[PDB]
Amino acid sequence: WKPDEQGLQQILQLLKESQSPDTTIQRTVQQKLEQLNQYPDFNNYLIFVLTKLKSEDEPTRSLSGLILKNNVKAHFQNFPNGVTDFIKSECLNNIGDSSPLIRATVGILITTIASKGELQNWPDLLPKLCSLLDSEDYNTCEGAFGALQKICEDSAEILDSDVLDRPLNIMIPKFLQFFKHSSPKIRSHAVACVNQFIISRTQALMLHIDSFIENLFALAGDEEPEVRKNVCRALVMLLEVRMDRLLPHMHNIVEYMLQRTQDQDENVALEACEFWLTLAEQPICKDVLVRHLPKLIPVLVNGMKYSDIDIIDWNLRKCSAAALDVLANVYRDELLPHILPLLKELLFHHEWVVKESGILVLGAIAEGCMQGMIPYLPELIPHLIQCLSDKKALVRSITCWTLSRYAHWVVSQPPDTYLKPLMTELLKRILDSNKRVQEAACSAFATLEEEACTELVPYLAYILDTLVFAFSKYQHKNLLILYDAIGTLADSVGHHLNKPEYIQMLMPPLIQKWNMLKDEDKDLFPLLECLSSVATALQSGFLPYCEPVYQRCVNLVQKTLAQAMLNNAQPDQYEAPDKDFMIVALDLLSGLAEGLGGNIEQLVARSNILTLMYQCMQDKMPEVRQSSFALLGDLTKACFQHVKPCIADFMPILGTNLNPEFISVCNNATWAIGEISIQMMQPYIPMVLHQLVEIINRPNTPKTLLENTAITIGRLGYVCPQQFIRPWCTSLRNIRDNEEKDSAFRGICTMISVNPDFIFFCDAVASWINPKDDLRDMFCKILHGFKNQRRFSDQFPLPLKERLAAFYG
Amino acid sequence: PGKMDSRGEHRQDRRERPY
Repeated sequence: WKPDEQGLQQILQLLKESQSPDTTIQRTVQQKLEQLNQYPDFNNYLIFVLTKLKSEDEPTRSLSGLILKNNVKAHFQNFPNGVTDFIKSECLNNIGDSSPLIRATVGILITTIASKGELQNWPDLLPKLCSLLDSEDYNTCEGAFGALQKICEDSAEILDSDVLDRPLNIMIPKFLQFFKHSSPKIRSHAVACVNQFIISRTQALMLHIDSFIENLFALAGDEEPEVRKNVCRALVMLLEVRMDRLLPHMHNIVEYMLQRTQDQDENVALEACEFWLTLAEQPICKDVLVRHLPKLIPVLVNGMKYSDIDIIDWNLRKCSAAALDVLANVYRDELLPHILPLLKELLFHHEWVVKESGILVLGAIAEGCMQGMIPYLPELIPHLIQCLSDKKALVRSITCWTLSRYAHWVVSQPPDTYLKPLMTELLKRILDSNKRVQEAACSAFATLEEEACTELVPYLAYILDTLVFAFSKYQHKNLLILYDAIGTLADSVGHHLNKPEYIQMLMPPLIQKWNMLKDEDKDLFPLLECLSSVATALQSGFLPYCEPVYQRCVNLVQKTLAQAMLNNAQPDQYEAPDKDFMIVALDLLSGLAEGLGGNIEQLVARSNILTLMYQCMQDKMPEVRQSSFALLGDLTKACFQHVKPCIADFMPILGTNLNPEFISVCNNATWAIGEISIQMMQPYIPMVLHQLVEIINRPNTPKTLLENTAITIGRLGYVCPQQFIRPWCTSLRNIRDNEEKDSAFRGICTMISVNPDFIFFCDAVASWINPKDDLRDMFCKILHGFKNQRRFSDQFPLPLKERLAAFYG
Repeated sequence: PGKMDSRGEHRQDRRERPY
């Protein structure tokens, strides 16, 4: 409305000065704009220069537009409506400016406005844009489509929200009118728009699906890459949610996608390749592939080679390899006749790129085809071992990974034939001069450590020699993997790590990196998780190290809780904290408490850990509760004297976290209640027992959750209970003989004495591999008691019948 | 019998993978 000459000359002057090649003039223009941007009339001038000053050249008009855009995304709340509306009007009025740079700038402006200040503060953006599609001038329709496309991209919840009153029941049938359109750009926009609303199963589209699918087929023949790409990705998404609709055309579709997977445009080929990934998740995959699988496997295998440019994330190679992995899991051994001739031509090829693809294939199919591959492994594994010292780094690294994919088989064979040389050469490769090899080797060794477990004990010194040595060699990316390897080693070899030499060489560099990291460095996550395992493993010895670690961890929990409260108080000024610092800190405290046990009392005596835990147990985030209940169980065992005052408060929460939807929260709560039981509690039993019985009869997690529930129910055995013995026995008969099993069986003996039942499982379960004498006498006293109280015992399998004469017949 | 922790899963997530 009111641009005056002095103002215009001054702002144009500032834009010219901002375009100076001189670096100092730029920095002071920066502070000058810094000040000016907070005055709305300045924004009025900026938009005026963008849209009205035809006189000025394009980079000036565009720079004005972009500065304005930055202001509209750090200061838009404080914009009054008169200026906002002047910008809005001028944008929609200039959306099709004949300069591409101006057009693009206006576009960023529109989309950034819609973004920062939500789509309803602009009630009429979409309607005008939509009507602007029908306009004559090409640039106008192109610009409007571009804007809509961006809006649909990031503002996708336009249908599920319904804030602007069904903002898609108009647009979608309008996009589908433009599939037919003469210009490739507009077709592309139309499809890219619609595509945003497929996986959501958006009503407006779903009730137009036939028109959609038909127009897509009509488009299949299009040679403009962006259209092919978008059709391809349309079909891929459609395949996930409306399978029914495309069954009748699947043969022709598979033919099309298989053609496009071989497309010369990398992007088309990649979008096509997604088809195999998502098709492999549908149960009709085999039936649909019967006519095409023989061609499909070699195309994927061939696409798994590194690209020419890659020889220097998601790409054709990775997609193809993932597709092969899933197909291997679908077809299992039926795939091997398709894949073995390719492997024979690839694994020994003289061109390293081809060999590399072969090793990749060999790894990819491992999970699905493991059984079928066993016959060939006595030849392939030694060969892979040789490849570990291939002179091409990318061969070494992929070999590392594939071997790790066959670690189980390697471990199950005699150690000297495969395991020993593999571990030796993996260790060598950990100290490779190539960083990709280094991390591949460390990761693969971690996987092997995990599978081998105790089988590593004899090589412990050489392993530690290498892992420690890696500290001085490794950069940042790779220290993370190194910590994971140390952690898994400690978990694998347990207490065997507790030797003075090992502690002295391992701990100092761990503390060294501990001292470098600040409480805000995410690189704490692997180190602390490593320390937790080391602490649990080093049981006796860590003592000289616990103090700073305990304090720092507790402190991290404290400051996390603080930041969370502060953010809950003022979200617009204080960042929500990353709760992983808290989860990891709890997890290390759990490990410390398990390792040191009772010897952590002195540290807990000086601590508010229980008061922090009280808030952790009530956290919204499941992993925080799971960690806090774990720490609760460990401290219950280690130093109950500090916990007892809190039990009356803690128990109703444990009672409210016996929800099997969260397996590990429910589990850790249950375990906690078992440990606390042993230290105690009649009034708390009713709030927990019914749920535990529900959990033990539930047809899910027939493993660790049920055993702990059983143990806990067993522990709650020292009460007047009133079945559940069927799954209890079923669950507990399969666990190793330890203290927990003892406690639970004492409970079942006391409980049977009070309400004797007519479903012997107990007897089958009673077959203890060497129970302590008092527990045995309890058993044979109850058994003998029943015998004093057959055709039924005829049904005992021989091992049972025989065992129950050695101890109690 | 005992607590469930996520350490191992977190390490597998961080582990090097070709795809």
